[PDB]
Amino acid sequence: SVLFISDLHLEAERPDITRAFLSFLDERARRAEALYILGDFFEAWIGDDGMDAFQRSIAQSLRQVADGGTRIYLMHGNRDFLIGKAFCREAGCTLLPDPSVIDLYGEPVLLMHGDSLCTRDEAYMRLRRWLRNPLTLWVLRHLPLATRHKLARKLRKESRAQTRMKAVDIIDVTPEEVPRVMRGHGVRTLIHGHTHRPAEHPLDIDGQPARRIVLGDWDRQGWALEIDANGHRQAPFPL
Ligand SMILES: CCCCCCCCCCC[C@@H](O)CC(=O)N[C@H]1[C@@H](OP(=O)(O)O)O[C@H](CO)[C@@H](O)[C@@H]1OC(=O)C[C@H](O)CCCCCCCCCCC
Ligand SMILES: [Mn+2]
Ligand SMILES: [Mn+2]
Repeated sequence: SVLFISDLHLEAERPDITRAFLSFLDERARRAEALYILGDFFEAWIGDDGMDAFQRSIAQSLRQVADGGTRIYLMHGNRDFLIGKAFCREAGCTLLPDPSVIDLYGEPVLLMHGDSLCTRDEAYMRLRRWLRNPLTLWVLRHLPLATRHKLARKLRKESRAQTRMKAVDIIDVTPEEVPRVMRGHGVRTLIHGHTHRPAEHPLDIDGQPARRIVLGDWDRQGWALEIDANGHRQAPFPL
């Protein structure tokens, strides 16, 4: 089987989430063929050169699972799009670009964090375009570590303020973007996170049934989607 998780937002001051995650690694990821982490794995990331002791311990926990034979794939989210090759080397995982199409039991499956689908949120679309601009990435990595933390705190503050003011349909995926992006990648299945609204959505693409599976966030309970050749199930479990 294969496991999909996202939106853990791991941080030193949420040991309840960390403990649930490590137990999940021991009890389920170790026995899986592969684990996919579809963004927002950490609460924030300023660059691999800024990794703290907590984040290094998480890398070491992933590495134990990777060394056991489980293939681990990590995709950026909007909290942690600065994760790089040094982290993945320590963690024994493979960095997957957003978007990525994988082969899952013979089916092409599209994987994304999900925030790129939130095209009705023009303020966020503008921020994302700036944050991912190579010129922005260039100047950001020239900031001292402490100053990067400052700017990350400022982005979190403004995001918390602004997101509270937005309507639900502004922060969720744009409905018409789903068939558009899925058709472009030639898939009938899309798995993403970001929206913190775990669900499976059936839809039509060109007169054919398709599905969009949304992974749950870990603020109140853990979540995992498990797929094998015979079926799939996403279910929560207590922290
Ligand atoms: C190099 C290291 C330091 C710098 C890089 C650090 C990178 C890590 C920081 C992560 C911040 C991230 O939370 C911002 C973000 O993505 N917010 C959108 C997202 O909310 P999440 O809660 O993150 O899922 O998803 C929400 C739902 O889709 C969406 O609503 C949020 O987006 C916003 O709220 C954005 C606001 O609409 C616009 C904010 C503009 C802020 C500008 C601040 C600086 C201005 C200073 C000018 C003087
Ligand atoms: Mn998230
Ligand atoms: Mn997100």
